[PDB]
Amino acid sequence: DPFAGDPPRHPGLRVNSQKPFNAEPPAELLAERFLTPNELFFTRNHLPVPAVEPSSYRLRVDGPGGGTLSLSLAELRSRFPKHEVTATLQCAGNRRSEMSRVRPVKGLPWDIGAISTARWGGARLRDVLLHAGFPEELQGEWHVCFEGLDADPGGAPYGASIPYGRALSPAADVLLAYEMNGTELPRDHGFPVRVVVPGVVGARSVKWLRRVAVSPDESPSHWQQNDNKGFSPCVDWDTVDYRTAPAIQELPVQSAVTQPRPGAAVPPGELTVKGYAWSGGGREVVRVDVSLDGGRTWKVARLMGDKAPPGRAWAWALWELTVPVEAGTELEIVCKAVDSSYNVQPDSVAPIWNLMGMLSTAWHRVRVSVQD
Amino acid sequence: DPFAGDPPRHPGLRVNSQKPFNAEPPAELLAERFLTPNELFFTRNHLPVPAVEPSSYRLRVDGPGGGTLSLSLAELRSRFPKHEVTATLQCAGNRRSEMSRVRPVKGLPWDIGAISTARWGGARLRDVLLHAGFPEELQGEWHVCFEGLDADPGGAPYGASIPYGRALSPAADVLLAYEMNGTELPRDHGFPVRVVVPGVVGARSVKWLRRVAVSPDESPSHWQQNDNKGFSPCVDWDTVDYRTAPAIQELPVQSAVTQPRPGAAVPPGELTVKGYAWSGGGREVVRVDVSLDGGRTWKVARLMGDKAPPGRAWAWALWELTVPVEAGTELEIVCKAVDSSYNVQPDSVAPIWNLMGMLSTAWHRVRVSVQD
Ligand SMILES: Nc1nc2c(c(=O)[nH]1)N[C@H]1C(S)=C(S)[C@@H](COP(=O)(O)O)O[C@H]1N2
Ligand SMILES: Nc1nc2c(c(=O)[nH]1)N[C@H]1C(S)=C(S)[C@@H](COP(=O)(O)O)O[C@H]1N2
Ligand SMILES: [Mo]
Ligand SMILES: [Mo]
Repeated sequence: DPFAGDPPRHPGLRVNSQKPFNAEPPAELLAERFLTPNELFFTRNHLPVPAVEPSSYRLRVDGPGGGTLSLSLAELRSRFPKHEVTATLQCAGNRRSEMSRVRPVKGLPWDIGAISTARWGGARLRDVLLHAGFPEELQGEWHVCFEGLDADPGGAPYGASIPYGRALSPAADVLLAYEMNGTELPRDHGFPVRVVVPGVVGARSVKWLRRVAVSPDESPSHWQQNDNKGFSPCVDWDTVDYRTAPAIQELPVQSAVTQPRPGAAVPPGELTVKGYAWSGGGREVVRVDVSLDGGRTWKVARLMGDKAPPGRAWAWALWELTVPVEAGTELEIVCKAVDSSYNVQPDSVAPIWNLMGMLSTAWHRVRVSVQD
Repeated sequence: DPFAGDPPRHPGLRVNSQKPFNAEPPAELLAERFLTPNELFFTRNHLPVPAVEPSSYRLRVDGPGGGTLSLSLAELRSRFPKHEVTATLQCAGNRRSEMSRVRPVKGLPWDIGAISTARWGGARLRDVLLHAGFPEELQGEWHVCFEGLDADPGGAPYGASIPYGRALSPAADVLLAYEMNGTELPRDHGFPVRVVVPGVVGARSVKWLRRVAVSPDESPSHWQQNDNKGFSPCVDWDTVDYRTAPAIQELPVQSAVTQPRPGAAVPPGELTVKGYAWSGGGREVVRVDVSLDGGRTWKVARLMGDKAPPGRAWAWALWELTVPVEAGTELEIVCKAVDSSYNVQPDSVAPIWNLMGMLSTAWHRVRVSVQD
């Protein structure tokens, strides 16, 4: 069994796949803390988890001339000033299950918890590349490609890329992270080194990093080429053409209700509605609207968070709103978020439906009853 | 009459205000050309148009130490390398009239044409500020404030600001423009000098520029403070608090149908649907979906445009789709656009309603009949 060496996990996780391991925290714990504890942080693995001996580990970085820089874990820790970045990772397939209700889709059936937040610590990717000898700026459209130590039966490693400009930008905060919430990277989260790409879909934050290569082209890996792309609702498997859509990098504005849960019976008087909101590209959440009547009338929620510099809001906003609720009524609780570019979420999931269940950001709706 | 000196305009414009002058091109000409001719480019004036004598004109630029740099038009032309940028300007109030159909709103009742595109030419704002002596980077959150030569009865000039980082960024393409579509700036469009801020709401592109000042604060002008801000649909004039919402800078993804027009009767056989799509922040339009049945089923439109570098898609995409249409049927033609961060447009206008009629980006719907 290729998975026998996989690490043990917290028992309260909502697992949608055991082998490879894919799981989200319970929604009732998801937004309980601003920083998601390491044991609860959602896990998305395509493959078996690498078993890495710390001392013999080497990160490979190709130089401008095609030579190779080889970095140990100790060197990565000591040569580069540690930078700490609080960033939310959200999977492209977050809230996929909601799309399946329109029409069955391909992919892991995530509920609202394919998203978590951590304080990451590591070397700036910028500094590692400048140390390798690369300039601040390359002419034309270049990419930094990453390969993981995890590989399929045939030997093809997990791979993804980001634009070179994001990799080199001080403000973009791209890390080669060896620390997560103040402790070393857990195995499930990329021990000993992962890329963290703030404001960008989880897919690009390559775990168990073995190689960094600068290329005039995007990662040729099938996960970069044939996955994590958004198509029109008319597109089906007979007509899909991966060349017609860009690889997801930045994600659009997103929010979900974490409290209460669908189908719950709540006591009369007062109810505290809670959830999360986030947007990609370092765009801050500037408002969250909350409705109890299916989106007919709205109230403005209270936002909790780090006030980050403009364009660098990498972490989610947690939100809450206390409302009066009357015994014997039915409520449909809805939330929608607005970001710093005033992007908004769409009303319904059908018009954003797609065959791969990606980019599920229509308003989250939670129907509950108020008991007598 | 304070407006007696205003310039004459093209007679086919859809004027919503004569004094001050505010008008959009007819929708049937709006997307006819990629570059909107100067005579048709939508015009938004708060005040009378300044009469500027070219030779005595001086642009005032405050230095880091509080001194003043004074630049003539000839100096602006000769001292700084001319840069050309093709950029779409869209007013915050574009498509405001559609919001009024939910509930009356305050503001000029724009239809879909408070948007136009031009090739702008001028000095980079970056170069002008570096020449004034400013560094590449100031610590903290700084702003570049602009004042126009147009002033209200009391003497308060039109004013707006942008973040300092955008002003200094080579990639952001902020111009002090003295040329528009290859000719000098028309009076209605800011003669002799306007700011053009690509990817950002029209409000910040200050016309008839008299002063550029670097400040630790946003523009204190009432147009920056008490206007062009997006609020929750629950907010009314008794409860509005301008401190609770950010000044609009980047705009969200937008699209409209320009052909055919609402209420038209079209011949059977084939119909070519056309329109525009655009998104702020240099985010490219990556797809436009078009429906004929009120948004139940969709087809992918053809996109026409400049393929710009990533993050620098300042110009709109024009789009078209040819479909079969059957005699004696009714169609509701709908378009929605998707940008490079996969932001999308929302289904309906009610949930994005606001008291000032801002940020109207719900799907544009055009009902027509197919004749026999
Ligand atoms: N090497 C490697 N890196 C990877 C993956 C993987 O399978 N292998 N999964 C990616 C995807 S699709 C997501 S959503 C995130 C999930 O990160 P987490 O498990 O730390 O939440 O890791 C990304 N990095
Ligand atoms: N000086 C000055 N600049 C200004 C304005 C103004 O009234 N005065 N209007 C602003 C607004 S709200 C918009 S939408 C754009 C419109 O530019 P246009 O008239 O060239 O289309 O100009 C901006 N710049
Ligand atoms: Mo993912
Ligand atoms: Mo405007």
